Amino acid sequence: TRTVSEGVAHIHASFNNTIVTITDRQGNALAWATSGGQGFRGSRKSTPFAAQVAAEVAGKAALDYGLKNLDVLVKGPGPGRESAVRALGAVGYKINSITDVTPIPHNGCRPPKKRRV
Amino acid sequence: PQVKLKEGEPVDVAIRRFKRSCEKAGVLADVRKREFYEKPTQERKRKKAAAVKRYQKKLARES
Amino acid sequence: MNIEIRTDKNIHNSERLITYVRAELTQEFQRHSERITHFSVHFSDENGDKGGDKDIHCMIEARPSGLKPVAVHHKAGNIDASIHGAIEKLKRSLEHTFEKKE
Amino acid sequence: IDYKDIDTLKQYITENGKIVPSRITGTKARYQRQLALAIKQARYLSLIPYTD
Amino acid sequence: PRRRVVAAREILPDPKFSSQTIAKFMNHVMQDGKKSIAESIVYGALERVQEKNKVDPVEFFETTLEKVRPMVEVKARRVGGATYQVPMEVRPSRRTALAMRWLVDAAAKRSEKTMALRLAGELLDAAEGKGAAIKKREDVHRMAEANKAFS
RNA sequence: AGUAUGGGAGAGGAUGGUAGAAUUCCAGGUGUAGCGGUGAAAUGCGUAGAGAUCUGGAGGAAUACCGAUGGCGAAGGCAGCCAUCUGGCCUAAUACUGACGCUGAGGUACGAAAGCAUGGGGAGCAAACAGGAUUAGAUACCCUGGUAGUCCAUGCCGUAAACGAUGUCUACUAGCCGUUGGGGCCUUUGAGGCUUUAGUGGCGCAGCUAACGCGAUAAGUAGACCGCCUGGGGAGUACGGUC
Ligand SMILES: [Mg+2]
Ligand SMILES: [Mg+2]
Ligand SMILES: [Mg+2]
Ligand SMILES: [Mg+2]
Ligand SMILES: [Mg+2]
Ligand SMILES: [Mg+2]
Ligand SMILES: [Mg+2]
Ligand SMILES: [Mg+2]
Ligand SMILES: [Mg+2]
Ligand SMILES: [Mg+2]
Ligand SMILES: [Mg+2]
Repeated sequence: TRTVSEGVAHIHASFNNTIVTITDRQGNALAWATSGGQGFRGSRKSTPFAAQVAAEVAGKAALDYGLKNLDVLVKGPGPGRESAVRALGAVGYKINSITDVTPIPHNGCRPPKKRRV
Repeated sequence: PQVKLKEGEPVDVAIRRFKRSCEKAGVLADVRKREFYEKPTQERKRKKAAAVKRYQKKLARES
Repeated sequence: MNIEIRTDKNIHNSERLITYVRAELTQEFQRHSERITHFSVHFSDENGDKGGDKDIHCMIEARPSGLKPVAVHHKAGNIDASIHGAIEKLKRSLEHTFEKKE
Repeated sequence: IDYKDIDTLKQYITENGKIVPSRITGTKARYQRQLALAIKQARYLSLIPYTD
Repeated sequence: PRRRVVAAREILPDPKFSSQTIAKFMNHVMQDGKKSIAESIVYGALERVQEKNKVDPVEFFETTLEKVRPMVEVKARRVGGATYQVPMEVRPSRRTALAMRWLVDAAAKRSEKTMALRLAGELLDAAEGKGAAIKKREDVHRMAEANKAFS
């Protein structure tokens, strides 16, 4: 229903999973997709292939409003950081810019303990 | 980061530039450290080992 | 697992010994079951017709389903002692191999 | 060094806002300490950003 | 092997059709070095299939072979104590070899009186699109498609 | 050995205030299927609206980058920023006291972390404990939760591989290359090159050592004082006594 000219991409990449969320400005969400959601269960859930598949589906779903410009915000480590953004352009979008949003504590809370695997 | 794409900038080249900028910044490396808690003894041991390695590299350089 | 036990002329063998060896060996190694398909034990007396502290040699060789056959030897003064030593050594060897291969 | 010499202070700050090491700046240790103190004071007074 | 690069041998073309592909197929059919019976079987099958529809036997054979050739396969990779079946592309020689082997095995498992008849039936079935070799091609595509995620 | 006067560096100590990042919890906007975790799973969370994303509040704890064979402290040990109180150290000249020194049985003070008593606080982490996995078995390793504790105030406890495994003080004995805080000299192109001193490092002659190795920061050559050892176990144990 609502038509938005511009959008924002949020790519939350982790070792286990990757999530892509297409929103408008001010944070209201338009569409979202996840590697596990697009099949690819298990160790393959972290593969960059699932990342670009999820990016494709999410971008195609969000293309209904017809927004032609968006800015990418990438969070966290893990595969898909580049595959998802490549898929964003492949879908037909025009990315204004790409920026990083990784949270870096300034020596705050104590991390968990080692894994003696 | 805040890399702005040029009018003729390819998306792949923009991604490459973003990767280079992130690598120079080193923000990604800091995240991996916060996964675990490093005890002070281990931290000091690693720092002294790194210092010894740097000095050895220097000596090899002017030698 | 099929059991094939053999002795030499010095040792002297009997079907009673066959039954006892089969029973004891199966009882000890019952845990592995399907992991292992064949046992062959062999008994000798080395300097036959004389004596000594060991003077008897027991061997057991086992085929594990999958990995290659594995063998164990022991020397002792009596048949029972030789069998017990060989059983202990086999148990240790199989435990080590299975822990290694996980 | 002074927290008011914002241009000189910014000469030693990366885009992220982090303090550049003495190794690659080429400054003395004595100069580096005062530089860091002035940078922290300017950060507190908001003359220069903490991050980004 | 750990060294060297063994070169491939040359298969002479068949007498009737002068086709190296048909000669290789005869070699797949052959058992115990009975190549004369192999040629008899293959040529009887080719005549039988030609009877159904009037086309070049060589063209029919190569078309069915292309129909039955594979696209993608996985090769088991043992890392971290897991199978990790990884899809990969395969060389044309392997493509042709698996296609021929599947055709011959499917014919062998068919249920006609003679090897020539059941080989001809398998060729017709592969041309139509429903056969055991077609099913193995479908299964390999299905599995390499399920595991596409890994490189 | 010490005193008075000028300067210098410093995470030395105690008290109070304050800044941003991040985590957790709580409300609301958009939105509809997964999230999370692993070698693979499972437990767990979510169609009673989870996850992602934006906004607004609550509280706790620690201070990214600078940061370094860097610095300070008798040792233990000390890391944002500002103010108050406070100890030691380095460096220069002049002026003073005239051996006022070193060590030190007993004794006495300080003394990581865990633990204890009383009263507060509790975000994250996590002994015990519960579940899920692996395993022949799992009383563990791995995953999901989680109490004491970790934090604050006042006391007790007297222990560590509390380690350069190397007691303190003093004098002498090739050289070469770093770095930190001062002092001096000369060139200058606004920065450099040489010297002395107090720390902290890498090599190395002689000398020493069973060997490895030490080597002006000695494990070398000498002097003063203290502590300590006499084959491996039983054993830092029992008994008595002190706390
Ligand atoms: Mg003999
Ligand atoms: Mg003999
Ligand atoms: Mg004294
Ligand atoms: Mg004393
Ligand atoms: Mg736990
Ligand atoms: Mg206090
Ligand atoms: Mg006390
Ligand atoms: Mg002691
Ligand atoms: Mg210590
Ligand atoms: Mg000691
Ligand atoms: Mg006692």
